Amino acid sequence: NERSRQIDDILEKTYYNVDTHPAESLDWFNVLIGQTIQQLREEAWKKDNIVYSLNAFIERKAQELPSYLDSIKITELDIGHDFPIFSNCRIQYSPNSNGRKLEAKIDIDLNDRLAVGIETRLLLNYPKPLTASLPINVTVSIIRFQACLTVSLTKAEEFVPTSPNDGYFLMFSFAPEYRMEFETQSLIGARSKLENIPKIGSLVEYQIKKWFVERCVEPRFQFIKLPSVWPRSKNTREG
Amino acid sequence: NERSRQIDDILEKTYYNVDTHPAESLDWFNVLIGQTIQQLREEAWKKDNIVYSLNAFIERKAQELPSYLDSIKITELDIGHDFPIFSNCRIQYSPNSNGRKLEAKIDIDLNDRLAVGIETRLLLNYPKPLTASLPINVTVSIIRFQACLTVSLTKAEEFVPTSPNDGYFLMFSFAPEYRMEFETQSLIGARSKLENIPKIGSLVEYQIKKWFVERCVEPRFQFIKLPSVWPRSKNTREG
Ligand SMILES: CCCCCCCCCCCCCCCCCC(=O)OC[C@H](COP(=O)(O)O)OC(=O)CCCCCCCCCCCCCCCCC
Ligand SMILES: CCCCCCCCCCCCCCCCCC(=O)OC[C@H](COP(=O)(O)O)OC(=O)CCCCCCCCCCCCCCCCC
Repeated sequence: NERSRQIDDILEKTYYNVDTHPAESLDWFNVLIGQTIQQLREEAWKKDNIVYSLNAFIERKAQELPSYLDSIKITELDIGHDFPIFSNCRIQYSPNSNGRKLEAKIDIDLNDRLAVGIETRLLLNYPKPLTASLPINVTVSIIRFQACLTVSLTKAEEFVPTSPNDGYFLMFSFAPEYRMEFETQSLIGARSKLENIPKIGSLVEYQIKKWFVERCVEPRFQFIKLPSVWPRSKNTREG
Repeated sequence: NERSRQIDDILEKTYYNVDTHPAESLDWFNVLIGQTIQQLREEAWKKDNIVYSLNAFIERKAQELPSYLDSIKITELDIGHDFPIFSNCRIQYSPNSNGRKLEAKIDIDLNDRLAVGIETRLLLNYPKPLTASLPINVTVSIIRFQACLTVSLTKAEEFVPTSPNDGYFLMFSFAPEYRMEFETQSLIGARSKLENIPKIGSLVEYQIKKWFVERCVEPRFQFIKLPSVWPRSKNTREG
């Protein structure tokens, strides 16, 4: 009926005008997340675990591989050396729930080199039909990711899973107008003028953007189940 | 050896001086958490689930029940109508890891009434030994909780569980100098001058503080295992 009045209670009791209130810097979060990301990156063996799974993804998606190509395979992978900057955090009425729900809008900007080495073979018809050409390693890269991210912690039941719950979730999503800049080149440098190098670059860019839009871009949300932060002794540690 | 230099990389790349940098307001977080807390409170049946578990706790702790008491039992329970305000968020070198780890120090202030109704019986020796007196309902309350909270997201392995892992955790803890103000009274109001009403109040205050210090207060941390926020289709929803 009129939950929203209940909804304001929140705003009034947390000193958030929600219009007048200025945006907030979020820098401490940049730092904590940066710390976990550097931890994540310092496990060297991890990249192999990642490359294995990315090749699993490609195997599952093999039928979507263009006809001129015999095979694609990730051989090397760069996870970068820079961190994602979150900024400009605004609370707004989620657009649009008729004031039922509150969400945070956040700016995100990542300037780094993330790269994949891709061993590539062509599907030729000479001398025999269905001949796999000699391999050629192509490095494909992302060099900037800028986006806007709405976040909230809800119970769901207002949102239905697309392709195959009780509890509380982190709901997040990106506005469809995101910037994701790619860059493409041969591994060798004498191979740089080969015909299919940009073809590969654009394939990969396409797929990555498609994966992304299918999972995180409005009107699609990620719904990630949260644990209780209630103090329990089985979670107690010291040092 | 000198990871810390690796540690600075973070600070330099996230524009955090860590000394000069000012504290940050955190209000959006107050709002999101307030939203989940109001959601948590709008399930009416939930309080019964809570009271059941609190009576389970008391059953487990029954041997610690003072001699003059026959039995204690929670009958009613108030979860409050106000929200916890987080503020003043500083990033600091965790004290002290020799610069290895970074944590956030946060102020927290809750002004609310949280209450429990406790049906209480005395253990008497007249007429017979081990006689349970008539019951009396005592309401015990917390009316302010002010504390300082260090938080970080680590991998552990530097911290060992006290009383009965691989992955990444939310680590949080409170400084030992916390404010937790209690208040105590009879349910009826003609029963207000009964001898054992403050005795009960102080028992409950003691136990609650003890539970708290045993779980969240330095040098003890809560270590809560986090899920991957990596976009996977089994987590994708829409509306
Ligand atoms: C004076 C009475 C005040 C009212 C206290 C309850 C109302 C507020 C607390 C919310 C409901 C508490 C029970 C919810 C948890 C499910 C039941 C359960 O687990 O009990 C078994 C649990 C034992 O499980 P075990 O630890 O695994 O052995 O026992 C308790 O949790 C007893 C809790 C005593 C009352 C808590 C006092 C609340 C202090 C408020 C400030 C604390 C900040 C802590 C930070 C939280 C976020 C970081
Ligand atoms: C051009 C090449 C750029 C390099 C791309 C990888 C380097 C950065 C990504 C980090 C490592 C990626 C794999 C880690 C996940 C484990 C493997 C896996 O799950 O694959 C199976 C997974 C399929 O699992 P399913 O969704 O359950 O079917 O497939 C993928 O995840 C493919 C990912 C394509 C490459 C991602 C492009 C990175 C964009 C960076 C900005 C995206 C922001 C997203 C927000 C994150 C935090 C909120």
